[PDB]
Amino acid sequence: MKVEIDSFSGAKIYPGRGTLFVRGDSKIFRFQNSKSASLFKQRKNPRRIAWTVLFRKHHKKGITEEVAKKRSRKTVKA
Amino acid sequence: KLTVDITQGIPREANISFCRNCERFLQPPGQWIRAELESRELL
Amino acid sequence: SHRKYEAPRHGHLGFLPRKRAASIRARVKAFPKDDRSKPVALTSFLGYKAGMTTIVRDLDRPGSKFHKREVVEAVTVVDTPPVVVVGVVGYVETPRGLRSLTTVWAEHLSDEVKRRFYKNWYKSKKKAFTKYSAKYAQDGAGIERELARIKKYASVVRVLVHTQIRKTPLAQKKAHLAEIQLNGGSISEKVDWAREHFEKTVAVDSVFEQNEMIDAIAVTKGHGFEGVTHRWGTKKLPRKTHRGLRKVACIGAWHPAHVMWSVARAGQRGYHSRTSINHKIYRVGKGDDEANGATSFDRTKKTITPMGGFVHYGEIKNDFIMVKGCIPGNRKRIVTLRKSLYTNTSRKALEEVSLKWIDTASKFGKGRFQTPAEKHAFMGTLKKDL
Amino acid sequence: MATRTQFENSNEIGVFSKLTNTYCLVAVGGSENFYSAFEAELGDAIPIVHTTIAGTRIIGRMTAGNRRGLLVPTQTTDQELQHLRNSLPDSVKIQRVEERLSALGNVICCNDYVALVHPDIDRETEELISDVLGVEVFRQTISGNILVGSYCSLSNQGGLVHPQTSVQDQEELSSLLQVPLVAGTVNRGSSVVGAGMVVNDYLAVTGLDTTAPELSVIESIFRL
Amino acid sequence: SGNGAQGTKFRISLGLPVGAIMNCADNSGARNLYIIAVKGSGSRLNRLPAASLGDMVMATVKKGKPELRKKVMPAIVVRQAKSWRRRDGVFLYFEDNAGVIANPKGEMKGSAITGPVGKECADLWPRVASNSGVVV
RNA sequence: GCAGUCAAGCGUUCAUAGCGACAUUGCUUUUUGAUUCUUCGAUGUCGGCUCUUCCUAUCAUACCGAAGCAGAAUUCGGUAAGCGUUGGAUUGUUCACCCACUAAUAGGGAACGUGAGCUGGGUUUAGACCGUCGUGAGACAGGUUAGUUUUACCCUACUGAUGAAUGUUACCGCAAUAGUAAUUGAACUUAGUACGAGAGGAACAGUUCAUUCGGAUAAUUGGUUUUUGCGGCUGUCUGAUCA
Ligand SMILES: [Mg+2]
Ligand SMILES: [Mg+2]
Ligand SMILES: [Mg+2]
Ligand SMILES: [Mg+2]
Ligand SMILES: [Mg+2]
Ligand SMILES: [Mg+2]
Ligand SMILES: [Mg+2]
Ligand SMILES: [Mg+2]
Ligand SMILES: [Mg+2]
Ligand SMILES: [Mg+2]
Ligand SMILES: [Mg+2]
Ligand SMILES: [Mg+2]
Ligand SMILES: [Mg+2]
Ligand SMILES: [Mg+2]
Repeated sequence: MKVEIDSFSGAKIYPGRGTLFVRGDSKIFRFQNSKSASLFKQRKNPRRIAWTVLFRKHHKKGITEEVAKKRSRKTVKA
Repeated sequence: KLTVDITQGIPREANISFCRNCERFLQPPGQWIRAELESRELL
Repeated sequence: SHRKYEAPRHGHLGFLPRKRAASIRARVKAFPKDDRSKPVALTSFLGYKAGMTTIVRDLDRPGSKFHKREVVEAVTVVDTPPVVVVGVVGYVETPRGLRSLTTVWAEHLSDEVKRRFYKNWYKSKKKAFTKYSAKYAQDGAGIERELARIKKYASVVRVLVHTQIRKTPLAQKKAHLAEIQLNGGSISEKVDWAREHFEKTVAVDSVFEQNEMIDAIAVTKGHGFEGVTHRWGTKKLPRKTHRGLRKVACIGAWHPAHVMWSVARAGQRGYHSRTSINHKIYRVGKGDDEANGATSFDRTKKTITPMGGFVHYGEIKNDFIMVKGCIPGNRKRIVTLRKSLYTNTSRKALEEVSLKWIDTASKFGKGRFQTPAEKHAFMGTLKKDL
Repeated sequence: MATRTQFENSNEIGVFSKLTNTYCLVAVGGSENFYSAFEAELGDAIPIVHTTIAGTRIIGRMTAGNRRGLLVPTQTTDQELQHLRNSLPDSVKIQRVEERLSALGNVICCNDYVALVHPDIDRETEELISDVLGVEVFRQTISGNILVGSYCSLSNQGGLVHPQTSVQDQEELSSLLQVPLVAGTVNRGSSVVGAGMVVNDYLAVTGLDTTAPELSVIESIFRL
Repeated sequence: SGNGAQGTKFRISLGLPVGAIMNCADNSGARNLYIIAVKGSGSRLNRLPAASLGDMVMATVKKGKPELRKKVMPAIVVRQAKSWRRRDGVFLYFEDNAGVIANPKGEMKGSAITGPVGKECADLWPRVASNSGVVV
C-alpha cells in the first residue's frame, strides 16, 4: 500500500480518492479534491493561498515544531 | 518481388436483375437497357 | 405495418406490477434445500443497513493481468446485533400446501416485542401474554403436549426470532419479529433445539462465516409517483413537440382496441421487494472490540465507524457483516441476509479474501483524515485544543 | 542456435524479454512453449527471472541493461524491486532512474564497453548511466531515428541495425563501438529489429516468422 | 481490442464518438484524424459508436500531407481527455485526445511517437510500445 | 409473389450433390388490375420520429441430415420465431443507391399500426415567376417560391392509489392464478496439432475479458446549487467607519 501527496496544496491522499492529471509534456499531478484541481485549471499560485502547506512553510506559520531544539551529538574516540 | 500482394478488395459474388418477359437487364437507377447478352453485359 | 428499425423493449416484464410493497420488512420466499445428514442451524439473519465505505485488498486470481496486485473496492456495512429466539412453528404438508399446525412461545418475552403487538403502547394496559404465561405455572401439561404434537406430525420447523433494536442508534423501540427455517436432521432434534433456546441469544458468526456468498432480501428505496422516462428508461421526444416530451408517443395500435399491459405508463417508482444474490462477505467484525477496522497490514486501533459517524445513522457498537458491493434498500432499513441456495463451485465464490485497509474518513464531505488523532498531528496546535 | 519462438502469438520477443550476459528476464503471462527456448540451451548457467515492470507485460521496452547494471523506471514497486534484489547475483547493480523522456528500452542501447543513448537526455541522469553500469556514454541516432533501441540490436561481438541506413553511418559507428555492423531485417521483413529479437554470447532468440535467408545473416555476424 | 491485439482490454470510459477529430501522435505525415468507425463496436438504434484509449478505429486524414488524404485507413488511440478509473484506484486523464496511424495487423507505419502514451494502450499493442518515448 | 410435379440442357465418364428451361397442379392477399356493397347532415387524405405486439415463407444465434464434405472455406435440406437484426453521405420521399461497423445488417401484418401523440419537407385553396398551349378569360397530374395543424373535465381500457361488509382487534404464514430474462462475441490455451503431395488450416474440455439487455446502489469520480453556506466585484441608497 502507498499514500501519495497532493501537488497543489500539500496534503496526503489515501487510496481511491481525488483525480490525477497527465499533462501533454509527460508530467504527473495528483489532486485530493476538486478545490485544488479547479485552482490548477484557473492558473493559481499555491504559495499565495493561505490554507496550503506551500504557504504555511514559506511564511513560518506554525513553526514551533520545526524551530524547537533537539538532541543530536556523539563522540566515540578510538 | 511478385506474388506478394492480395490485390483483392472487390467482392467475388454479385447480383443482377432481369425482366423475364421482355428480356431486359436492370441498372441501379431507372434504366432498363437492351442487351441480348455478349459484349454489352460484359461492360 | 412493420416497425422499420427493430430494437429491444424498455423494461423487464417479470417485475410487475410496480406497486408499493406490502411491508418494509421483505418476506423470504424460499429457504435452501434441507439436508437431514448435517446438524441444526439457522439459514437466514436480521440486521440494519448502516452505510458504505472503501476497501483495499490483494487480488489472487491466476490467469488475470491483476494477479498479486492491489485493488480498491466498495463495501456495505450492515449493523447486526444478536437475535433473540422466542418460539417455534411446525408446518404439516397437505395436497393444498404447507399448513401451520401449532406455534409455541417462550414463558417470558421482552418489552421490545410486546411493543410489536400494539399500535398505541402508551395507553395500553399491557396485557399481552398474561394469560399464556399462566400455562407455564403448572408442571407442563398444555405445553409439552404441543411439542410432542410438532415432533409427531410436522415436516419442516421454523423458529420465531426478534432483533434487539435498543442496542442500536435508531429512534424506534418496537422490534422486528420473524420466522426462520431450520435445515438440520430429524424434526425431533429441530424442535428439541428450539425447546432449549426459548429466551436465548443467537449471534451472527454462528450462522455466517467469512467468504460465504449470501443473498440480501429487502425493500428498495422509494420515490413516489414518476413519469415514463425515468421509470422505464424510454426515449425523450424532440424539442418541437407540442404538449409534452417526457412521454411515449404511440400508446398502442388501433387493434386490439385496448391499451396493453405491456406498454409503459407513469406511476410508482421504488419501495419494491427485491432479492439480490451472490454477495461475498469480507468481514464478520466483533462488537466488543476496539480494533474492528484494524487489519494485518494496517495495525491501527480503530473501529469501522467513520469520523463524525455514519451519515443519518450513528456509530456501530455491535457486530456486523461487511459484504462486498451494494445491497437493495436505504440506510436504517431492516434487511434479511440469507444463505446461498446452491453449491457455487464457480472459481470466484471460493477465492478467500484478506483485507489490506479500510477507509474510515468522514463521509460528510471530502474527509482528509482517518482518525481524530491523525487530524491533530497533521495540523498541530491551534487556538483551541492543546 | 537462432531459436524461433512466440509469446502467446507475438513474434516480438524483445518486447517481452531482456537478455544480457549475467542474467535474463521474461514476462509473466506465458505458456511452457515460450520458456523451452530459454531454459533448454542455457540449462543451469544463468538465472532466468520471471517478472513485470510497472504493472505491464512489456519488460523489454521498459528496462535496459548489460552485465553490470539493470536500469528501471520509478513505477517499479517495493514488491517488484525486492524480487530483483533476491533473484539476481551479487555482482550486478540495480537502480531506479528519474527522467520524463521515455521508457528506457527505446532510449538506451548498450553492452559492456560502449553505450548508445537518446540525444535529448539530460546531464543529471546521464551520470547515473555511466556510474552504475560502468560504461562511457555517447549520444547517437540511427539513420535519423531518435528511438535507437527499437531499430538497433547490439552486443560485444557485433550488432544488427535498421534496414534503410547509409554506408558512412555504419562505418562511423565501427570507430566508437569497435565492432563490425551489418544492416538487416527480421520476422519476414520487419524494419523493427530491436524489439523483434534478443541476443548474447551463448544464444540469439528471435520470432517464428523469420525465414532461412534472414536467419543466415543473424547467426553469422553475431558469431555463435 | 481484437484485430491482432495482444491481450484482452479491461473496460474504460468512452470519450471519442464518430465525428471526433483527435490529433496525430505519430510522425508519418498526418496532422489530425477524423474518426469514422470503431472496430468491435456493438449496435443500438440511435447510439453513436465511440472509441477509447487502446481501441483501433477507422479514420481519414483531414489535415496533413496529400498522400494520406482522401483514403479511409486504420489507426490506434494513444491518449484521452474523458477521465477513467483504474482497477488500482485512481481516476486519471491526459490533456488531449490523440492517436497513431496503423495497418489492420496492428503494426506501426511511423517510426516515433511524440508525447506520452497510456500504459493500457502499450500492453495491448507491442509495436506501439516499441516506438513509444514515455509510458504514462 | 411463393410452392410442388415431370425433367430439356448442364454438371470432363455420369438425368436427380447441385444449377436448373418449358409445360402441368396449387397457396398467398406484403403488388397491380377488375367491380361499386358500406361512408358525400365529413371515418383527418404521404413520409419520418416515437412504441407495443403478432406471423414464419429463419439473415444470425442452438442441435442435426446431405454434398461432385481430405482440412479450411462453402453449398443444399430438417426441428425452431426462444433471442437479436445497426451508424452514416444524396433524396420530402416509400423505393433507390452508395460508405462503414457487425454474430446478422431476413421478410411481413396490426383501418396500406400509430396527427384531441408530434412534425408539416411532400400533396391539394387564395399571392407570385418561367416554359409550352390558347384571339382571350384562362389550362398544364410540367418546373419554382411564400402560405392558421382546435377540444378531454364524461364511459371504457391501461397505469398507479384508497376502501364498506364475513363476533372486534393485533401478529405470523400458506399459495390458487397471472407474470417471468438474460444475450452474443473476442483472446490465451488445445496447436502451427488433427487433415493435406504442397498451399493452407480446425474442434470439444479449461482460463480471461468484452458486446446488447435487465435489477439495484451512491464508498469514489463526475454533474446539479435558494445551504442564498463562505469569499470577492459593479452601480446606487442608509452623513462616514461597521452592518
Ligand atoms: Mg409546435
Ligand atoms: Mg458524502
Ligand atoms: Mg434515429
Ligand atoms: Mg355504391
Ligand atoms: Mg354523423
Ligand atoms: Mg377517428
Ligand atoms: Mg416453421
Ligand atoms: Mg439520419
Ligand atoms: Mg394509415
Ligand atoms: Mg390516434
Ligand atoms: Mg392534429
Ligand atoms: Mg397557390
Ligand atoms: Mg401567344
Ligand atoms: Mg409547405
